[PDB]
Amino acid sequence: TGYDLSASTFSPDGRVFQVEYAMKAVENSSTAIGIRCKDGVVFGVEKLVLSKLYEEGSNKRLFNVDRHVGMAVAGLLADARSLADIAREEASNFRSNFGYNIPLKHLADRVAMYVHAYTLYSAVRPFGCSFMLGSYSVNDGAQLYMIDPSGVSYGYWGCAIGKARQAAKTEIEKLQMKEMTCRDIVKEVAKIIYIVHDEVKDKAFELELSWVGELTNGRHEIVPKDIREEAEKYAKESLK
Amino acid sequence: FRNQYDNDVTVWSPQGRIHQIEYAMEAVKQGSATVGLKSKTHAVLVALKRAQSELAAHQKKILHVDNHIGISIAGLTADARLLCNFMRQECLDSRFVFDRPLPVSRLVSLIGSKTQIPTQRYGRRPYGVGLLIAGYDDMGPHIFQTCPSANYFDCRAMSIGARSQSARTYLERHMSEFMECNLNELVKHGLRALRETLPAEQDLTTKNVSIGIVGKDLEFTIYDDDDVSPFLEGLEERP
Amino acid sequence: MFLTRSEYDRGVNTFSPEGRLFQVEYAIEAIKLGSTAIGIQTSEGVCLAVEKRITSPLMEPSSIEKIVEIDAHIGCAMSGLIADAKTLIDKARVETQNHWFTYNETMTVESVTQAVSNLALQFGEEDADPGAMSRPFGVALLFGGVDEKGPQLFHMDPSGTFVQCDARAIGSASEGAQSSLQEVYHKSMTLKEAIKSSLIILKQVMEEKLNATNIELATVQPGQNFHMFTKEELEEVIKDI
Amino acid sequence: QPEAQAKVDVFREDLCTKTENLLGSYFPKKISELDAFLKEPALNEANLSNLKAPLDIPVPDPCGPVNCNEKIVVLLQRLKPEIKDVIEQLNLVTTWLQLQIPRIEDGNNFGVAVQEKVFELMTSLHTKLEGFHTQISKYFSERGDAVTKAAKQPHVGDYRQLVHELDEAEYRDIRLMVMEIRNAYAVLYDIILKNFEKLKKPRGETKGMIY
Amino acid sequence: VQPEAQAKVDVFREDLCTKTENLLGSYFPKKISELDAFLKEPALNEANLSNLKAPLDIPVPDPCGPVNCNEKIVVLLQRLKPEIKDVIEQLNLVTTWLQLQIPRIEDGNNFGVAVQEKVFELMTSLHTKLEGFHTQISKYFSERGDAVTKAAKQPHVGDYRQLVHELDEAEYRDIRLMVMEIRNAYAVLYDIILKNFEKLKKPRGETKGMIY
Amino acid sequence: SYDRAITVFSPDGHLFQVEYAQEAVKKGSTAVGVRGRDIVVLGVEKKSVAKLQDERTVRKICALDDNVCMAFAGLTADARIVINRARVECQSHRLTVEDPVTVEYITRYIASLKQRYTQSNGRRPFGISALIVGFDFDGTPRLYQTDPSGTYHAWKANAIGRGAKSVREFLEKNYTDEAIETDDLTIKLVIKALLEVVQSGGKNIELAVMRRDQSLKILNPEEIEKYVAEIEKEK
Amino acid sequence: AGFDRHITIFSPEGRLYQVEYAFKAINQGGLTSVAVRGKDCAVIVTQKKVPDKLLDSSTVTHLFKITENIGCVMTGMTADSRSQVQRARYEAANWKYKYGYEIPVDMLCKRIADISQVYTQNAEMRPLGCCMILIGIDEEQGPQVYKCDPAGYYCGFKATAAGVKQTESTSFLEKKVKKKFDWTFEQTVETAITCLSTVLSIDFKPSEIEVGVVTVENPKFRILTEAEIDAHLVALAER
Amino acid sequence: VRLSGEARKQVEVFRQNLFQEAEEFLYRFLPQKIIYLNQLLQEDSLNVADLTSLRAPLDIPIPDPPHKCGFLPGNEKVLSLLALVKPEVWTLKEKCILVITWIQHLIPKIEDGNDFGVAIQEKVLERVNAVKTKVEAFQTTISKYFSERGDAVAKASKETHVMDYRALVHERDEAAYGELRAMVLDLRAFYAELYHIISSNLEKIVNPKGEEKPSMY
Amino acid sequence: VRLSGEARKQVEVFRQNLFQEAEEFLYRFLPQKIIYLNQLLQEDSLNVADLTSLRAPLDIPIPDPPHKCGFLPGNEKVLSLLALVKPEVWTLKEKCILVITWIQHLIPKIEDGNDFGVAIQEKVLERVNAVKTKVEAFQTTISKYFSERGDAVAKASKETHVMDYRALVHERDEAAYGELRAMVLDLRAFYAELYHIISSNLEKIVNPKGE
Repeated sequence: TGYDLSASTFSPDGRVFQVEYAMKAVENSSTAIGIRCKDGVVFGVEKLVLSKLYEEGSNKRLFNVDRHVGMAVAGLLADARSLADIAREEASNFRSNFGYNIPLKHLADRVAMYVHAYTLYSAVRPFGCSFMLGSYSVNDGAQLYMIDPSGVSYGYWGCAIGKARQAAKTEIEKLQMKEMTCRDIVKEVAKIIYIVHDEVKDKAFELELSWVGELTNGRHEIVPKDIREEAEKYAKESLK
Repeated sequence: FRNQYDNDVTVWSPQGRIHQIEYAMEAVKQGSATVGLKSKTHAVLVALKRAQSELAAHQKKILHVDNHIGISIAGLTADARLLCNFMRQECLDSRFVFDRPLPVSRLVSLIGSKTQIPTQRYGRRPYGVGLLIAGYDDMGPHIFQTCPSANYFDCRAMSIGARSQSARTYLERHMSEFMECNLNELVKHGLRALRETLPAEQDLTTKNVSIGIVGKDLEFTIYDDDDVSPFLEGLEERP
Repeated sequence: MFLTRSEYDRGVNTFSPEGRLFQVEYAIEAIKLGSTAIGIQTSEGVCLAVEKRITSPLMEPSSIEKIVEIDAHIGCAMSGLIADAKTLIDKARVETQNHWFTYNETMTVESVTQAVSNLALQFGEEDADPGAMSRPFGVALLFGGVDEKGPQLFHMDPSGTFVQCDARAIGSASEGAQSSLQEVYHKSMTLKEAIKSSLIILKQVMEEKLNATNIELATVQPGQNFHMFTKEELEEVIKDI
Repeated sequence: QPEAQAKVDVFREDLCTKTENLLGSYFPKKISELDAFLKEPALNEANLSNLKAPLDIPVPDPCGPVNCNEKIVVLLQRLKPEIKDVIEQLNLVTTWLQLQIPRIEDGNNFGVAVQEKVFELMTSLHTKLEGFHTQISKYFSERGDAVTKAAKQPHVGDYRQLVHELDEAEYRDIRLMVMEIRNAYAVLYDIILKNFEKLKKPRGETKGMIY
Repeated sequence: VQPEAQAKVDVFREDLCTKTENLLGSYFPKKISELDAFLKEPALNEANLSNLKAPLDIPVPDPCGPVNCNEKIVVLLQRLKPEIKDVIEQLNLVTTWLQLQIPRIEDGNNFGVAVQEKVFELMTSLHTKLEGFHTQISKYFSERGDAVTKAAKQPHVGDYRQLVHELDEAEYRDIRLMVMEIRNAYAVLYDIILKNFEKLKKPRGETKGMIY
Repeated sequence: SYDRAITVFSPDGHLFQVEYAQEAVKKGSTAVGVRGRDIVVLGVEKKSVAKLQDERTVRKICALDDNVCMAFAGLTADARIVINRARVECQSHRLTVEDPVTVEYITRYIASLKQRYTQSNGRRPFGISALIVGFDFDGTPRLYQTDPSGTYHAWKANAIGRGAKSVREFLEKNYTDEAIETDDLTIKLVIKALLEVVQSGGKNIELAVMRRDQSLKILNPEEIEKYVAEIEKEK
Repeated sequence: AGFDRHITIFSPEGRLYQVEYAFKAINQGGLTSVAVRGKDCAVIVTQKKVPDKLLDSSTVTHLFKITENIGCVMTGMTADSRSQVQRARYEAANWKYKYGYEIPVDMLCKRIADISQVYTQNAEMRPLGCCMILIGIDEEQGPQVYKCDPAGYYCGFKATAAGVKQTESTSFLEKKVKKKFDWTFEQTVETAITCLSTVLSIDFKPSEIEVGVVTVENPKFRILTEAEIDAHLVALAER
Repeated sequence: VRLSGEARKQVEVFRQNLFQEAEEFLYRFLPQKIIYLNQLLQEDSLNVADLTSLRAPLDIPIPDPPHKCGFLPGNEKVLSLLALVKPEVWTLKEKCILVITWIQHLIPKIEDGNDFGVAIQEKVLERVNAVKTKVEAFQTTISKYFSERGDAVAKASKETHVMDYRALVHERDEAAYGELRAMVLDLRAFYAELYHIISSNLEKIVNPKGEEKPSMY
Repeated sequence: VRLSGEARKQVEVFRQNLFQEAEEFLYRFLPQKIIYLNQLLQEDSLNVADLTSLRAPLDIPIPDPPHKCGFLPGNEKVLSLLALVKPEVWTLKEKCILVITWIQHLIPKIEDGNDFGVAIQEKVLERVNAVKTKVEAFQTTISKYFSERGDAVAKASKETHVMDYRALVHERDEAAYGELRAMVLDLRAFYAELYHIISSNLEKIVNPKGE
């Protein structure tokens, strides 16, 4: 069956299988989750330490695509870094032309359309990355968006990507994020990541966290290490 | 069979793997080994060169991009030369425009973008070369590796090329002492690490070793066959 | 038990499993079809020699040009496709003259070899220019010239890789000619000894009996410029052997 | 009517429980048991002159009961339950894998291909084992025919040699068959264990929210 | 372990290499000469098969004595059988030699392997034909015995008489073509190997390398 | 396998489409060239009149310029294109450097064009080989040959096209300094060589000469008849 | 065969099977949309299915506003739907810029459909696997309903459906127009909801459906609130 | 699946036994067998030149032109050479079985990529399976020899008048000796070919998927 | 072709009856057969542990070392197992024919494209034909048991001196028991596999070319 070879093609039953094959790419990735609460959005990533040789604070999967928005990625890291460059360019162009910080919904739509361009044409493959975007602005509020390799974009109160998406999603489902505040949400994100991590298959992980919210005055930033250590100790204690 | 899904970079596989990129990642394994390690004050690159014949000179495995950055290659020399030209022009552009040395992290980011573009499009192949980038900047000494896949890493130490797992395990078990080492101790550690990769019959020589050092006071310098003899003499013997 | 599927050799820009990129390797196999050429680097100079492989008597011997002059300081000997060889020789010549124009000096042999190598690298098609051959250049060159570092002999291959070599042989009998080079060569030998040894090896490998017509010989010495041994000089040396 | 699907699903759950129990306990136990049996001195005999059995036919210058080779029939009697067992277990795992084959689709046909690979190995094993079943009957029939030929023509000695040769060939074939059955259990366990995730869940849900 | 084991197999390989080289140099040419000489001899080539007809001493109807084999055919078969054994042995030798020369599997540059595969296919076909000849001899003896026995059991049936005669004639012309085939097998094997020797000996070729 | 694209090398490094174009050249009508001391003679066979066709339209021999001419064996349309391109290059070279083209310069240009078509896929090689003749400024006779591959070589005398092997063997035997002594002897040599491979002598050869400082002259059929008669009589 | 797998090539029966597969891609989504016209109003209804609780229900929508007085409902691939929606908005604004008046619904449908034609004729790109249904009020013609499909057919309609239950839904609607008495706004909305609920068997709740309307009184396209949808739903159940 | 500790221990024992036995076979047994087999070939018993010497006296009373047969023995030369060769056939079959099990345990979990090593592994498996089939054909021929000579001798004795049955008996013995020399040299060839293929392709066979690489993920 | 009214009625009733029978077989008969084969497997006769127990008594006089044969009956156990299994075998063959013709009638007009549905149909009928040929092989073996046992018993009675023929007769009975048990198991497996394939691919089988 030559239908799956290219994305220009359609299956006889109406399915573009290259895109689904690209969606299978992110499942290879280690998990990443983002939770939205009243104050803001918290992101977390389970960054597996492949070797002791690799420096800490390397292979970062949490990027800052503008001062007021952050990006968390799962799937091919090369494609993800390129998509982050695209998103940064889109945000800068929006600021330059329209004179203010890009709305997250619009940014998600533009990067999603850029992604969707690739599924159509035969010359170029779909992206191999699924990524989450999150921002807080006093006008818009807390917003969390996820973009699949297809270019589908939606807003999620809580979201997970990667290998352990389903388990992470049920754990997130039993949380009541809407009432909660960010400084608790970091602890619960750590708990969920420690739960879904598989010690047997994955040797070790270093929890990589970020948030954006009013506590930052609407700037996405990496967690202060004291708060990281507190959340990690809480997660280890709860794990039992 | 699955001979399909391997023809081009633009074809995803039924399990989400682009096989041409992996086949390109196999290319680094073909080349002669290289090792890089850093201390608080220095970053080092050391290499094992290969020769087509006794009469032929050994190939150039360490190349200087700028005073503050230099590279060592494992994989295709063609792609290495092309990427080195791109990096050199980027550094020259940074010095011309901003009158500052380019940050090494930013340079490897540029390399990653340029390398990523082939993988996604039909046409040009993935750059089938793996580079170790070492430099000193205001933040400090840095070592990075770049794969034929555009993903790049930041490393305390790393080894790329044939039989590099032996060097990696030596480096990992000896890593803790590297940070406080002198440059002589550090280059000696790296030399032993690449000595792990060599065949048992072969041994380190002045000819087949090249050493590249950069630091706060030292611009990137490649110590050639005659100049490696001070660093090599300290090493004791095979275990 | 034979597995001959290859199925990846066709088409450059395809990394086969184990990442070998076989089109370039086949191009490197291609120079073995060419006539054997031989180069020896010495302190007194570097000499280049090649077997012409005249097909018929009616063909003019002078027209076969497998050793040529990039400039006074550098000459080249080639084995492989004559046409793409001519292309690379043109690139070498124009780059030497561009260097003279811009910096009022003479290029080094390494720099000229790198200049042609950059052109050879362009088979990858990283550049968007239409006028670059998709196939690798099916030729190997030997660049011999006296520079600031003295006599130097550089080898170039279809990949575009280049290296200095004290003595090298390219072409059909490069295997075996290189072994003869390895045994005979010592760094101290004068250019006269190098000429004699290279002609011995060429006589061994060549199918036809060696004659002034069927070989081309050249030398560039520090005092002299690139020089081709004439019919009479070739007669003298091939008699001396 | 979903009652039919209910019954077939109960059957599939039973097969899944059975094959999991097999892979966990039965296949390792049989591997160890068969390894012990081939290590036994019984089928490791240095000299086959001991294996040789008498032929009561008189030589020329009506024969008495020509009993079968006691050693070979003993070894066969303990062998044939093992062959029957391995064939039954192979059939069970084969039907389990067949019921796990998913709906036919033109994409996501990995895991399905994994199942096909496991299936071709299982098919080869089944053919070899039923070949062993056939071979035992061939031994009995051929030895009987050779003995009858010798009795009908006592002057011919090549029939005597034929009977003895059939006996030793059967002994060596029993040894190789025990090795085959052990290796079959082992390779089947290895393949199923290595690929169990895909064999159990070939395709999964790749639809997502594309459409 | 066992570089000594690799050394032992290498000793076997070198022995096969020198043996096949000497074989191609001397044995195959002289065997081609010998076999064409055997073809030219009058014993193998006869004008009339009535001469080949051998006596069948069965008495006709209005217990038989020893019915002997066709002596001409038997003598010619005794000449033929060594040639079949020899050619099969040499073919096996060169086949093993080529099998040992097969290189390590590589994903590409397998044209040298393809030459070896084609030559191996030719050798396999030759082996099948020669084994067929060796079986055909026993077939001849069995069939002639069956026909003679049928004639003796049923003397009234003359077609069995004609059958023994026809089997004898068929075997004579068959062994003529067989000797031709042994000669031709030696010749064509020599030609294939001599033409393709470079690729068969060194399939991959020198690893020029230097891309890395 | 490896014969469908010009770019792809084969195992053992053979580019086979260019070889196929060189084979296509062999199909064409024969052509022969010989260098006399003061003449260069270019002879080409004629396939057939067909009795309802005008001979003037079909001419294998052509003049690139006053001092250079060519004959071709191979695809006729490709030959026409190459001839026109070489002619415009001749006039452009005269425009650029105020000097007449040398024979080696024009054969280099034609070879470079053919090479340019070989190197890139999406273009097929010119299925022609050519025999270029001219007199240089010194006045030395020059004969060059080109092929689809793009290599060019000087020849004292040569042939291209069908029967090139046979006629060039004959020419290797016959050619000597003695034969080149006379212009008539050069013309007779090439006529005998074409007679070696042609159905009939006078009808089926079209021949031309270039002298030291004269334009191309296509010999009249009566002159060719006289020369073959002289050749025929001597035998 | 091979006559499929490329849009350009024609079958031996001249059918262009690839676009027909794009039509199947719409049904692969598992959602249905219905549009019915009225004397003074036009409405669009479609299923709203939230796979996960975590998804923000506000963000997920198949109803989009091409311009102030035109609304659309897309059925098929979500990404292709959003792209076609963006192209429609651009076409509408560009029409206003060039010609000085709001684009007619028919001309918008025609522009989008002929774009779909250039997709189904050129090789490299694929037809967008989505279907559009546009509703607006034209002063001359009153309410309008139109549909684009992947082929480029753009015919107008009294009432239509798209998705998996299209045949059942158009069978239902065909009966209702045949017994034509009129459709006021309430009866129009009721007909749409009854069609969708009957063909699906859903017996909807307000969250499960999203409705958008245009009316001659209020020409602007508006997406009714859950309260308005429940008001219409309860009226359906009561009678 | 839930695995008992005893189950894991049993499987580990089988794996280590298989692997060490394969190493021992390839590096100790195979060269020893090669030297033993070439010594057998060099020995005069397998090097008989005149195969009419191999003919054994067939004592059947020729009929007079117009008594019961004694015990007719088998050809002792052929029987002794059979005694030599048959264990070699069975041992080669056993070691081929071991090799297929070794490689089959070495093949990795099925994955879409990195399939070249798996291709080499399965190709080697196919070749050794072919060798297995060939030796099975050999033992079939060994049984065929006894049965054919027996029925030939019986037919010759029953029909004493036809000589060509006696000629067939001698022919079967002669062909048997030729085939058996061919068998033993083929056995040496099979052993050497097994070593050559496995040694040359050992890195891929033992470690098909290869060393771990830096994550693209 | 001109269609008579009666001819149209005849073809319509055939198609109607075939489709009705296909639904009935898939949803009502097939699970009933699966449960029947389950309980038959659970019966004690079909799971005899010791195959030497069903070793029949073969009464033929041992020849005195250097008179006549009475009636020798067949093994009642294997005969009873045959009486059980043989109806199931022929029943599965009949239902396989029904499924094959049902699928073939569902195959649509040949057209250039949208052929994945017909590909699925062809795959399913290929598997069904495979099931049928295996079932026919079971029938062949069932027929072979009687002839083989008769040949063996006759050979033993004719040649009482050779005991291997008696051992062979006992082996034939044992192999028959094993084969019959395997037949019941794989009949159940074939029924279940047919249900699985048809139920999984029913939408494309009944409606291959889309709508």
